[PDB]
Amino acid sequence: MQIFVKTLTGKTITLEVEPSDTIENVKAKIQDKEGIPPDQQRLIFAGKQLEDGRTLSDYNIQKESTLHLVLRL
Amino acid sequence: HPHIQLLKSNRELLVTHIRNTQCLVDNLLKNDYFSAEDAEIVCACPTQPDKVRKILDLVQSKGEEVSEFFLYLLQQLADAYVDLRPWLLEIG
Repeated sequence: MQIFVKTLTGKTITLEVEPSDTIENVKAKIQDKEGIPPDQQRLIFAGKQLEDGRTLSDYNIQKESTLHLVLRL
Repeated sequence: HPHIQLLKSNRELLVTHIRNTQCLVDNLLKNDYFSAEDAEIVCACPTQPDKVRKILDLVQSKGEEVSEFFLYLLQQLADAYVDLRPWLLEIG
């Protein structure tokens, strides 16, 4: 399935994931596409920040969902 | 306004059964019925049904001509590959 991620430089990238994919996996695909260290990424789904442990299924992130990416140093 | 009303009545049916908003936004973008901002506004919606709701809101606002096209878009997208359905689901 596909999820969307708004990197707040305005644009919105489109990813290809599975409900089983962990948050790290999503960060990995983001790193591939945008060149950002996973330990600098924080994924936001509807106001809540996702933990690096759980999966997309555990968050009820279904097809054509949109997450927000913020930086952390 | 038989088309705006047609989208106002069966609004729940559409939100329920539409499973790809991307190929809808794209086609609307390519026909100048949707601004680049309208696309980003729809993409901003957290869940998929929310995106379906947002698209329907924008369509029913821009007029009747835009609505009539949206009906035609859904028709020729569902009918396009429908007879491949038995074989496709047969595999994976």
